[PDB]
Amino acid sequence: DFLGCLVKEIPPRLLYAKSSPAYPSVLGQTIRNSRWSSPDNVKPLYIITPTQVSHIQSAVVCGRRHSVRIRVRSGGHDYEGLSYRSLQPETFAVVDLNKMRAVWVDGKARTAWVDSGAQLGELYYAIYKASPTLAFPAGVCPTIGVGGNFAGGGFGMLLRKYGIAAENVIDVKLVDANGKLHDKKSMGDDHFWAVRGGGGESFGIVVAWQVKLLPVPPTVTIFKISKTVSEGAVDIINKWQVVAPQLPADLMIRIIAQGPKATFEAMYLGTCKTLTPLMSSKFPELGMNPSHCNEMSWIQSIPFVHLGHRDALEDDLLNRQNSFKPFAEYKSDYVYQPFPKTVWEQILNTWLVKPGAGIMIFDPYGATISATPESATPFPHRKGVLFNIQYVNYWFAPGAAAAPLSWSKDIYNYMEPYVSKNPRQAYANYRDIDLGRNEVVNDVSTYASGKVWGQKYFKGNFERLAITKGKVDPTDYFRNEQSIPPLIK
Ligand SMILES: Cc1cc2c(cc1C)N(C[C@H](O)[C@H](O)[C@H](O)COP(=O)(O)OP(=O)(O)OC[C@H]1O[C@@H](n3cnc4c(N)ncnc43)[C@H](O)[C@@H]1O)c1[nH]c(=O)[nH]c(=O)c1N2
Ligand code: NA
Repeated sequence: DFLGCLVKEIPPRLLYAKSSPAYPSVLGQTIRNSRWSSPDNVKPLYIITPTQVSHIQSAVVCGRRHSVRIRVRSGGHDYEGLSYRSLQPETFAVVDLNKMRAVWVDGKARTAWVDSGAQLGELYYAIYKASPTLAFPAGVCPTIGVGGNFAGGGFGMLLRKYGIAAENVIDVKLVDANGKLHDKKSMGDDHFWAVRGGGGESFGIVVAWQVKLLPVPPTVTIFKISKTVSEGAVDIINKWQVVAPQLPADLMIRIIAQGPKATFEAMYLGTCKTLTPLMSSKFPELGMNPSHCNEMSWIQSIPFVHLGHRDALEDDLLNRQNSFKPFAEYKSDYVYQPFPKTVWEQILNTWLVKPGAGIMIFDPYGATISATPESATPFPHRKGVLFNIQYVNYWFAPGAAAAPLSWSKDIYNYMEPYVSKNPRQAYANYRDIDLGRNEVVNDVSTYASGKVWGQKYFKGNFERLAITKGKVDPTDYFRNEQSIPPLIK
């Protein structure tokens, strides 16, 4: 009867039963992790692909009426696949927002409305079409969905200049657990605060986000400078941890470290001419010179930073043919105090070259991201943060998991004394189920279980998130294994 309920309001075109011949390709289209696409993963009973907001409301009403929970999917990047799989057998539908990819840019007001189903590449491209001197601070990977990226916070190469995506959202269109359509005004301050950074799923289905668009110069400068240990990587990184978080807001230098080399990748909101003396003055250890400069427009920096590409702009931002589906494991940490130089020695000399070693990505904070009060948004990793670490393990055959998974665990153990503690902070969008998962009692996720992983992602904000959840979704309709549990008065 679920199908009959849906088809009353939604075209058959947009309803994919699990038995449907079209269902496997719709399911797989935006799966980004080969661990979660294989037949042993728990599959949704139905996938619904709305093209307008009433289809979302209808699906929710139908879901409530027929006791079918919904997991919403935008770009499909969830590290645990929680947008399209459950961990244990469960009946659920996926509401897959991929056909709702509209981006309307008001270049004059410097605001834009973007559907959650858009990918970052489509958002970024539409901004560029409106103006060569406007930008929006979200993720690095162009295939990330707006929905998940904004709901969990969202950060990238502009985080030092403008903070996270979520703190630059000025309104939303959202469907709640009752199928009611909300904006900022009708949902109220608590719900609007929660939705912008408090994690995907928990607070309802965001249909579209209104954002403020921010200035960038017509030319930005990117560099990618690699250092092995004999070229000085240990001393350069030992300096970087102090220097990079204190650099002017216009300069962000992230690190990608894999095997024998650390690649220092910078985006500077300016020219080589001003970048050169700044580097020689503030970060001379890197040996940056004008030859390392790549001047281009902001929009051009997106494929450049992520892929190294210089002339497939539309392909890199706009292509929706997946084709990158590693088996992948991810973890993250936040660092508040400088590592001893000997820890960098262990990381670069032993950890990164062990069997199963992954990639370590280091993003420096400070400036704007750290200026924002910790409780101002649900994202708490702000004042005092030196840098974020992401531990990324890829493998490419189903039987090759043992070594990377073991390295991932062992390194997280090794790093424990040097990273944040009590709670050990982690970024919500770097979803890591090993941080803890919910217990469900009487069909409702418990506060006590949610608190364990919840304080890691959201620290002191977890409480306001759970109280908000209690008000907007007391029966815990919109949930997953690591979603905000209701705390009800
Ligand atoms: C290649 C690549 C690169 C990166 C990243 C991922 C990947 C795959 N990440 C992490 C990314 O931000 C995280 O996986 C997001 O939650 C993904 O959002 P999607 O919509 O793509 O995923 P997906 O559709 O799987 O959703 C993720 C979670 O949000 C919920 N959700 C999705 N749409 C929603 C909606 N409309 N309303 C409410 N909830 C919704 C889902 O139910 C799920 O729980 C990231 N992050 C980052 O900040 N900066 C970065 O540079 C990167 N880099
Ligand atoms: Na994982």
